[PDB]
Amino acid sequence: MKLEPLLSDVPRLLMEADLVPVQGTRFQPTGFPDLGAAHYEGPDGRPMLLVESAQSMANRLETVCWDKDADDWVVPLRGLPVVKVLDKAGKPLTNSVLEAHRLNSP
RNA sequence: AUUGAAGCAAGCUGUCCCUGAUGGUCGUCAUCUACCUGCCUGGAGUCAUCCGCGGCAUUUAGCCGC
Repeated sequence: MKLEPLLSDVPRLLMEADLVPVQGTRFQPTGFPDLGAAHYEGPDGRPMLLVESAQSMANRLETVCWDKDADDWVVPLRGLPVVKVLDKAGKPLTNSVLEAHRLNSP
């Protein structure tokens, strides 16, 4: 089975997903420290809001693949390279899949 | 302020080349709630013919439809 030939020369991949609140018609947006909800005026005048930052989206999208109790990848992803920290007593302190800076941490 | 030029400190030296961007989770709990009279008395009234004088007439030279 193959799919990469269709993307072997394309310059970029773009994907869009449309959501709805499951019940009711409200949601809680990100509470950024300096201003709370990040509202701004759109190019076409209309009010706009940023739900969350792409850095937080990345912190989530990396986490969905790590099984924190086992300290291992999900079964389909098991065996891929990862570096893991242990404390002086050998307990699993942290791993770079969950670290902030990804190989540049204290 | 003027006939015979203040209309007069007038000619006086500052140019083109440079990439400031890689990555940071602002997130969890909170009961706003209970009692109360709006209402009340007050005159808007009164008389004034839709007919058509249009059209024909530049018209008082003279009449005629719906």
